[PDB]
Amino acid sequence: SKLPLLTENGGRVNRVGFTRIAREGSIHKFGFFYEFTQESIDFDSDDGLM
Amino acid sequence: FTVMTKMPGKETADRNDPYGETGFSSIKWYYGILVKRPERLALIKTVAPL
Repeated sequence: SKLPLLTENGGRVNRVGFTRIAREGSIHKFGFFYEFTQESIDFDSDDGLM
Repeated sequence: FTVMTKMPGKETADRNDPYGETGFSSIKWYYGILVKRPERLALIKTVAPL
């Protein structure tokens, strides 16, 4: 019932349209840290602690 | 005589017929006469046999 049929006289028949879509995404921020003292390094048994 | 002919195709493709399925041919002209000496035009009116 929706086939674009055409007669020998043509005319303004079977017009169509188009569409488009948009996608999006965003970034975020992360981080963490730790703290220490000089003694916690110098007097510790393991010299490879850091 | 002025003759204008457009055959079906891109020549006749417009907003009213996007497919250009029809053509046409036309003829036109101008005509007129000036009677300078009407008395030199002689006419007899009569009936004619079957």
